[PDB]
Order: sequence, then C-alpha cells, then structure tokens
Amino acid sequence: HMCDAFVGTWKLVSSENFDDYMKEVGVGFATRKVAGMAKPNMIISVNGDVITIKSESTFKNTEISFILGQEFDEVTADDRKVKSTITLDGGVLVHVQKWDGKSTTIKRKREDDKLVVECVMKGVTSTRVYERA
Ligand SMILES: O=C(O)CS[C@@H]1Cc2cc(Cl)ccc2Sc2ccccc21
Repeated sequence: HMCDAFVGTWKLVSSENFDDYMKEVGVGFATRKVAGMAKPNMIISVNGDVITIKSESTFKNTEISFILGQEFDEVTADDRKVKSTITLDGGVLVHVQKWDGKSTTIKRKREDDKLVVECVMKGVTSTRVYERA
C-alpha cells in the first residue's frame, strides 16, 4: 500500500519554468521546443515491490520499473542515459538521475487531488501539475 495514492492515470495540466529546467539540464533547442509542447499521460502502477511509471505523449513514450532504493538504468524523454534511484521520503517519491558527472532530482507528491512534480537542476526549479485523467 506504499504508493497507493500515486497509482492511476494522470494528465499534465500546468507547467512553470520547465524550459529553464531543460536548459540547465543541457537539453538542446529543438528538443526543448518539441518536448515542451507535450502534455504527457503519466500512468503509475504497483505490483508487489515493483513500481512502474510510464509516460505517453506525442513526442515520446517513456517507461521505468523499479524497486525503491535500488539503482537502475533509465533513458529519459530527452534521450540521456542515466543511473537513477527512487526512494520514498516522508510520502514524497524522490527520483535522482546521475549522468556525465551531473545530477538532477525529481520529486513527486500528492497535494489535494493533484500530483505535483518538482524538477530541480542546480539552482533551477520547475513545477509540473498533473490531475487524474
Ligand atoms: O514528468 C514531467 O512532466 C517532467 S520530466 C519530462 C517528461 C516528459 C515525458 C514525455 Cl512522455 C514527453 C515529454 C516530457 S518533457 C521532458 C523533457 C526532458 C526531460 C524530462 C521531461
């Protein structure tokens, strides 16, 4: 019952500062423009200890399956090859991606009926709000 309140199908409804986040991460111009238009559907499921997060959009589909605290390989929407670890910290899912000596952290939290996604790269934060689909 670890992630119960995250489970479901979610749709992006708002974004703030995401272009600046992507610039800070090192995403190139054309990818930033196209990826930044996308309104992904995020589908979160749990089967035993394995959590799966899928994102489906016009631009790209992504999928990760993982066990909390156990590092894994991930290919991001912008095609970085990263080493990721996802943990639960006080009810917040904390996702750290490491690549090329860099790091970024994505936090996912339930707030009212929304799922709020905060993406941090150095001094730049972006907030993405999802609602139930
Ligand atoms: O989950 C969130 O909203 C924030 S991470 C984000 C997810 C994403 C997923 C799809 Cl399928 C299509 C475009 C994008 S935009 C994008 C571009 C670069 C790096 C990550 C992401």
